Amino acid sequence: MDIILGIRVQDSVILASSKAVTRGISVLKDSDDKTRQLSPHTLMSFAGEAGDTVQFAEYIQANIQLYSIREDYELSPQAVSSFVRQELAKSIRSRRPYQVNVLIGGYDKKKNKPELYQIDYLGTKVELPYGAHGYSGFYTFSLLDHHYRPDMTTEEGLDLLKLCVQELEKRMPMDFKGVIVKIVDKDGIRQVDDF
Amino acid sequence: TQQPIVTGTSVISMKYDNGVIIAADNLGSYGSLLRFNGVERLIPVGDNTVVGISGDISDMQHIERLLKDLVTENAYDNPLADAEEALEPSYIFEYLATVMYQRRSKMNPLWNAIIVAGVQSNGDQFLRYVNLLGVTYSSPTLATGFGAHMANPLLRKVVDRESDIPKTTVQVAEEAIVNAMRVLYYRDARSSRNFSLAIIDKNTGLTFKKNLQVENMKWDFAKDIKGYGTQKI
Amino acid sequence: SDPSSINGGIVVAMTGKDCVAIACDLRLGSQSLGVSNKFEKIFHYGHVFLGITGLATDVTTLNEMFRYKTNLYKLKEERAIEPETFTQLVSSSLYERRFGPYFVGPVVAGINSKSGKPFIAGFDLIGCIDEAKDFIVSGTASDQLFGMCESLYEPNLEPEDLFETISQALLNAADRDALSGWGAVVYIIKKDEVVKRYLKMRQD
Amino acid sequence: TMLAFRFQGGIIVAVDSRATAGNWVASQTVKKVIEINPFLLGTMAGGAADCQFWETWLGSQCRLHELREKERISVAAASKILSNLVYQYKGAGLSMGTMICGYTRKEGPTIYYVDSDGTRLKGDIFCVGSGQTFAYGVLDSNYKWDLSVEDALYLGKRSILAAAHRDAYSGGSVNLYHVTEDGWIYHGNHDVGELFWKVKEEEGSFNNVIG
Amino acid sequence: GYDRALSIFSPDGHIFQVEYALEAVKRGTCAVGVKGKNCVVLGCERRSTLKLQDTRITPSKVSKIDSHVVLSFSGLNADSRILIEKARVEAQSHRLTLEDPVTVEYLTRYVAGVQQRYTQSGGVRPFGVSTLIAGFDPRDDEPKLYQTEPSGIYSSWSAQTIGRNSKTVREFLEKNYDRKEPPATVEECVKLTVRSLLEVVQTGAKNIEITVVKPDSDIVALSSEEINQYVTQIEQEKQE
Amino acid sequence: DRGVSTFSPEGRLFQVEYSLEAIKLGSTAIGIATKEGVVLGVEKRATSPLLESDSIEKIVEIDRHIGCAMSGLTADARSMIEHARTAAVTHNLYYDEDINVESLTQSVCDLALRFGELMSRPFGVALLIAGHDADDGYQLFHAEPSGTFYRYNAKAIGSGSEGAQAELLNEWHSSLTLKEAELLVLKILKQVMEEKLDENNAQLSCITKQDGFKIYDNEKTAELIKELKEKEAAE
Amino acid sequence: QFNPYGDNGGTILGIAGEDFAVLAGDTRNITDYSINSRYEPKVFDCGDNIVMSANGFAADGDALVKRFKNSVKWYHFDHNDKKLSINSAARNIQHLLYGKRFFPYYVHTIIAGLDEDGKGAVYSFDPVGSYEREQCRAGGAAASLIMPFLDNQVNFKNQYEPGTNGKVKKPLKYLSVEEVIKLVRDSFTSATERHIQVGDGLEILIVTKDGVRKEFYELKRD
Amino acid sequence: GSRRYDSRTTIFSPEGRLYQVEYALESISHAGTAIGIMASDGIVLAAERKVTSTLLEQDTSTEKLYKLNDKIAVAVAGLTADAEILINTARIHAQNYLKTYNEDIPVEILVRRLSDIKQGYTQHGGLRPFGVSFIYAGYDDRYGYQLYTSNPSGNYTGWKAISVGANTSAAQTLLQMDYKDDMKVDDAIELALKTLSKTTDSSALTYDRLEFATIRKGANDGEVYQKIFKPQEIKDILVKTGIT
Amino acid sequence: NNYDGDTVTFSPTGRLFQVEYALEAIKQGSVTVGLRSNTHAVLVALKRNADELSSYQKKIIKCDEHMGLSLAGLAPDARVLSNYLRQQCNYSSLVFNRKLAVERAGHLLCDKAQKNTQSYGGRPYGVGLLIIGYDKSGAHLLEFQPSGNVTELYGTAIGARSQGAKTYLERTLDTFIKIDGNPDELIKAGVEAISQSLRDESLTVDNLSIAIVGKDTPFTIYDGEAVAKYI
Ligand SMILES: [Mg+2]
Ligand SMILES: [Mg+2]
Repeated sequence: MDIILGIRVQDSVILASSKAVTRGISVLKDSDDKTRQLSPHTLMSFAGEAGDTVQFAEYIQANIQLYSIREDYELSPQAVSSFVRQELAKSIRSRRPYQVNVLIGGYDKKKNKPELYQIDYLGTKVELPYGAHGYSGFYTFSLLDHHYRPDMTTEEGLDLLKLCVQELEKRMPMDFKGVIVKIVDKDGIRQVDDF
Repeated sequence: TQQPIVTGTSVISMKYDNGVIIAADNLGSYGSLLRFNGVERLIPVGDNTVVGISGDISDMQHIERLLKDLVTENAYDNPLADAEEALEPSYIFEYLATVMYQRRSKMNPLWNAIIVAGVQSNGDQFLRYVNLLGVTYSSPTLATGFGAHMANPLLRKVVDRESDIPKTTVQVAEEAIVNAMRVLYYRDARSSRNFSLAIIDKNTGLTFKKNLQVENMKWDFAKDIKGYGTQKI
Repeated sequence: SDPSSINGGIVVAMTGKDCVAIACDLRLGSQSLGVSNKFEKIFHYGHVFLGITGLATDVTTLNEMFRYKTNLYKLKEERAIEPETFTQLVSSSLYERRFGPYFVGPVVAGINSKSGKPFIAGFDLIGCIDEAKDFIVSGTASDQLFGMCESLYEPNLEPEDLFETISQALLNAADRDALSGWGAVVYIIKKDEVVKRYLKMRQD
Repeated sequence: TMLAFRFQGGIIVAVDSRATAGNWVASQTVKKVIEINPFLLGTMAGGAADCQFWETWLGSQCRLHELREKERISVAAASKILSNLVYQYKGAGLSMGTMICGYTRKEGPTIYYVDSDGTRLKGDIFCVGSGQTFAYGVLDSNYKWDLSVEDALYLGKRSILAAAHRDAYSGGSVNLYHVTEDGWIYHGNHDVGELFWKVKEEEGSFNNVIG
Repeated sequence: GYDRALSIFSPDGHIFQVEYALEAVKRGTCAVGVKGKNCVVLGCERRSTLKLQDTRITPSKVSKIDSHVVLSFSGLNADSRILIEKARVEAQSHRLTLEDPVTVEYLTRYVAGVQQRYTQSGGVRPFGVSTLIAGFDPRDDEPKLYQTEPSGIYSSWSAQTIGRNSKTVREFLEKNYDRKEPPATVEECVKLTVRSLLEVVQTGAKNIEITVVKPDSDIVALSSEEINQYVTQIEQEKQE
Repeated sequence: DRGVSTFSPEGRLFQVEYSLEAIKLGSTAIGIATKEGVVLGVEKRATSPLLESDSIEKIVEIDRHIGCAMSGLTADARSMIEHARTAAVTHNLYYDEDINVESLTQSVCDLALRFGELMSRPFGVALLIAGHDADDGYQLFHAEPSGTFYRYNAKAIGSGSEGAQAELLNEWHSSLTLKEAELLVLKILKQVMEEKLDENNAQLSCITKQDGFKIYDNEKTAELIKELKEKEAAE
Repeated sequence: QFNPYGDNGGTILGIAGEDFAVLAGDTRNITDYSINSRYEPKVFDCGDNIVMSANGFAADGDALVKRFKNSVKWYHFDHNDKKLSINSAARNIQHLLYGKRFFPYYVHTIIAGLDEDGKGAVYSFDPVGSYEREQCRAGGAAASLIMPFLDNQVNFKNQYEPGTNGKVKKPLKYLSVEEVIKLVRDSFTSATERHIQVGDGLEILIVTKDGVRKEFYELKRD
Repeated sequence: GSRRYDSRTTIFSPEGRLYQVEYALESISHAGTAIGIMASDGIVLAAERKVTSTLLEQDTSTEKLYKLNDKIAVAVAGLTADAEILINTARIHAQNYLKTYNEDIPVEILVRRLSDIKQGYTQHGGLRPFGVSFIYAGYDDRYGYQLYTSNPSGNYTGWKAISVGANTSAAQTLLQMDYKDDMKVDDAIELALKTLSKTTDSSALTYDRLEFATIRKGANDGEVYQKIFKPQEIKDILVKTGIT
Repeated sequence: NNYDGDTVTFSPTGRLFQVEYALEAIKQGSVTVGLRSNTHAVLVALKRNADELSSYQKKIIKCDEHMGLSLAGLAPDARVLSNYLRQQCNYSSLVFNRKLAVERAGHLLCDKAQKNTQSYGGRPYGVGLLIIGYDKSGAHLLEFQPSGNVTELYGTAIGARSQGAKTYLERTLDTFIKIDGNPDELIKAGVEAISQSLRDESLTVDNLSIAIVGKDTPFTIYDGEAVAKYI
């Protein structure tokens, strides 16, 4: 289970993604970044079947970067999420579907609002204040149902996220080797190097 | 991929000093039902080759047509079609063997086991086997199906190796073949009494014998057999 | 495994006197896990309303598809599409995927702008039209909805009464289904006004 | 069993030599390291043919790169050609484990793990194959960044030995490589039949065995 | 499909369709490229026959292929969009597979290869476009400036011009540009580029476009007032 | 109009004969084969002084043991080179060995006549393919757009070809050294070139068994030019 | 259901000398518990001083050999009658086998000849193309019986010099053609005793600079 | 063979011009004049129907002004049948964009796509080009109100005010004279009609010989409305401006 | 004139000019001679060089162990047609385990060349071939023309000045046909035949090219010092 979490607060979106890469019986890596920057104010985390995850993320990344150059303009998070959903919805009826679940965290510079989209491999899109894929949600959703507010600061969002990770580290059976946390706001995307 | 429906049983053959003999019964079975009783499973090609086929009869009839068409095609723009550039047993066999292996490789086989018997231009005897898998082999004696299990042992008593071939006459070889066909009628539940036999000699040419019967059978001892153990009456 | 019951959800539609009503729950889940409580299953193309239950990706996909087709219809025909015509468009569109179907249970609702006649219809996942006078049901609690609608419904109800009947049909059916609930929305539709109400229901 | 780790003096690459077909030991003398170019190495694990065929094919693609671009290919681009290729064949049944190890000026010493599942990972340490766990046990517990080229070569050699001993499907001999700024350097074939006893005596380890 | 061989040899060994494509480039508005010590500048002519234009939305002459490479052109405008689109797609494709942005030489070689392909493919005519491709390679501070043409040949230039009256501005650049000491600063490079266009342009108002590209994806387009200051300074020094 | 694959009354393909005229307009390229190696040299011919001459790539590597020089519509050569490189590398993949120079040349020449109404016209470029293999040693081939290739001891193609070929007729012998061949290419290039020959407007290259294919530096060629001037002034 | 594969049995053996190489194989062909032929050649002269055998499913083995012989023919046409080296042949065969990676030739392939320095060479393949040059290799049904014997009697494995007691190994003295043929004959005689698919006859092909020579020996027919 | 009869539609002249494009433009120069004027608070589209008849059913007729989506419209000049082929393609393209990104297509992107299609017919395929020139009037949230034109060459440009079809030289001079940047829709309506009234080849400009449309933010609050004028509404605006 | 633009057009007198122009390319080509006895069949070819630095263009191509040809005209077209023969000879061996008959090889070439003369877009082959071979009916010599016409002959010659060699063979017919079991004498007759087509130039060591096939003789080509014996 490749833990990926997302929380949308007052003025930013925070994505947390596990660092472990386990192939069979061995943890091959403990510092893996399960995310790609699609545009300066849009970040996508991902989790699913080996190989497909990165292949899909980079394919989406390339397409959005192509759009940015062509139009000299950044697509809204809503527009990017719809593009991503259609690709997955197309994929599910293919010969060999992309087995990838994603979270898309973005800051809309037009509306001055943070936005978080949860999309599964079937192409099921939902906009949420907080989201998760896989078994992580079974612990974190109910925890966030209790501790979340729409007017929270970024620092409060990080403390709230630490509470999620602590619970996961206590009750989940796999050692996912901690998480890489990234914040998406009006100034762009930055990584929290100490977590 | 399919399953065979109307089938032909053993085809047996052997080399002798001046040529080759091949035989096969005239039955077309439909599972346990002995449905067709007048089926010719030896198909001559020219006056120097006989193809004996076992297995699926519908596929046999398809092969029969390929060979008929092969003769037609070889005659085209060929003034030496009845002489130097006539069809040889080796040509006919390799053609079939090519087809059989191609069909198995497409997973749509011709459900047969084939023996091409004949005599070459230089008088050399030709006897080679090919089946639905494209598997090929040659031997002084060749047999398909039940014949492989019961006929080969009898025919190998006559020609156990290559050096025994010049020592074997046509009368001795035909006698062995006819005996083997009787044994198969005793023991193969999908065989018939009626059969066809063909001889390809380098001197006397192709002799095709039809409407042969298994004769001189031993059954009298059956009367003395009573019960399955303890039954005296 | 069964695509039609992974996400869960329900839709119901009713006719009244010079009015129609269509309602849906708000849940979206992954089997036992509840994910979203804001997943509306009713859409509208002009004055024609469409509710869709089943696999959520197909629900979203079909909405986008019928928005596409109705927008072109309008540009060419120079008029909005009517419920009877839209119903045939849905049936056509679903049957063209006969051997690779969308796992959905659509429900059309609306009033003919010319005749003023109320109209509802339902479909199976491959196109078969169920044009009923009284009511149409769809979803994981369709059995429950059939029982509530068949007992509570009576013809020629006024808008404000029809609201109560359809709301109670939905609510009590949803409460007997594990995969339905988490909120509900009801549309009351008249020839030239449409009211949308969010219902207060138990959140379990 | 095959490993590759990064340290102060570059990269160590060590592999075993056994090839099996069930319980049958088919070969003890196979080359699981492919010299792609003077600065690139490839390791092989899984399907023998799959690894051999596609890694020699990889070398042809890396050569074409430096013909067109008048420049040596990077480890990143070389590893990605192979990973993109196997991804096309995903589901067909390919079985490959590969570490593309090498050096370039702009990257420095680099190791990429490439998988027939389509996985492509950059990292400092990798152990792959049926004996990876045994090699990880020795390598991890004795690894430091500041090993000497001499101590590092030994650790990689010793880690394979450990796996050749315990893993039934690993063994034969140890092939060693060292990769620096100036390319790779072969450090010999080491038969386990002699290396085991030598290490046991000198190191004082392997007390599980009667010797 | 339409397979007709349009580009073919003539008795004197010329491919007229390729040569007539160069005449379309000769008709196009003038474009100039000058590289300094630590920068490259792309100058472009805007014909003032078209006023009442909306300069916000009108397609600009200089196009970004990636964040570190730009492409200007002379010739058919519609044709240039097809090359620019293909170039942009290849740039992202290169980043995707090689995990590194294109070199300016590589991008030029691709665009030139496309142009060549259209000179010996059935049912198609050559592109009526010559391009100037400029930028800086990844992690490199050496300026790059390349030219392409309909035939498909390409080459690197210290400074170059294409389009109508390019013969005149090339004459200017050949005497004014020194290889041993190129324009050391951005100012000197832009000044020389504006000077060269002023030999041909007519009025120095909205007829000159300037785009400066610096290392590490630092690309900016100068405004009307900024360019007008160069035009003012050049002529005031000329009055002597 | 008329077919692209049409024969003339003399029995020649119009388009092939016309492409040969385009090659005559191209810049000069000279190749000389010796027992110590094969030398390839070209005239760069920059259209303007602002054009950075080092970007003019008219000599090209196909493999470590095969080089190539071009003359004519040089843009057409890019796909021919790409095919040659692929053919060379592919053969090494299939057979674990270097490919014969003749076999490589034959593979390139198979493209030549693949035109009709496949590509729309013949190539407008000639190639001098030089290389070495174990069987036939140091070799030089001339590949035309007709699909024909001749082996040569020495060969000149381009605008000054017939004048250069006559000069190669007299100068070539079977005991030429590599150094002698280098100077000989420079000598003949200087003779047929419009502009004065120097290290910037002319380029040398060679292929030897030991070092493989190498394009010469401008500093290395400059010395060979200076060595040439002195030896001509010596008598 | 149709099974496109079969098992024709047989066993083959390749040994490389200092200036020669042998490729041996029994002449028996079988299906299940029946004998098809007591003499059906399995090792072939493919031209250019190369011998080849593809053991397992005969139909696939015949096809592969037939294709490689064809490859040699076209190598001459395309490359000015150049001789195909053993290392180049091996690489060509890898591509023939891997070309059917997803519908394999169900055979164990071995080729033998001389390398470009004149030394003896044996190359061994798996069904899907992985190959390796070896000094010794048995393949087929009785390969498990024979290879251990060859490790012992050809590469002197587990053999040491008396008196030293395990300290000094047996030196790797080269083997003559006469010494190799003895090991081959003993290998097949032993395999015939304990493996039911091995017997009838043994045909050996010896390769030297002078060409390709054949030797035939009888085996037990039970 | 067939080569004998091939016109070769996609070739250059010795001067470097595309024959068929140039001749297509000559065709368009005889088509009814269409004018587009962009203001600060909206866009005007005016167009002249060609020599009509009294028996033509005008209220159900449409030959000049077409709707691409709710935000974008086009004025046609040239072959109507050719224009409808492209219009239906443009309508589909807008819907494809909306389905993909869930946002209305930016005006320029739609214009570029149609212009790229036209370009293709001039470079490959051996077919004749579309004998059509468009004036695109549209709105999006990036650039606001926008006017574009495309022609058979596939080249497109942006405008404050522009004319296509017949008498564009005369029409463009009149627009260039009276147009100002701070202009409003009501003033632009008057300018468009006055320009047609002077450039027309007819004796007098009447309601039955015109098609008219506006794109206004004059819709209740922050949104855009398209108004295709009815015959009676064109008659009223002709009286209001003082032409009839 | 007006009827020579393409191969799909008959002239008013029923002529195909593009085929006739292709035939002209053969006459420009260097001379080559073919002849046979009952036991052997021989090809002799005069190779042509570009200049003194150049090599002499190869004229003879091997098709199988028992068959091959010599060319005159467009060499690339000979490579295409010889490649086709190689494949057809090969198909006959792989499928039927049968060496391809020389007569049937001629029939296949005829039909391949014909398709190019009746279809629009393509062009006729611009080369003439002399095919020799030894099959089950003994030695054979064929003459191929790109019109499609193939002819079995005792001896012949094609190319420039080929009429001289053809007349010689017409006189020598009764002599060289009887040269059985003697390859060197049959080649001598071929070398003497091709000598009747020479002007100015003579047969040198790198100029001459000979090939032979027979009863117990595979198709082999002789070049260089291997033909010095016959000069
Ligand atoms: Mg979801
Ligand atoms: Mg036995």
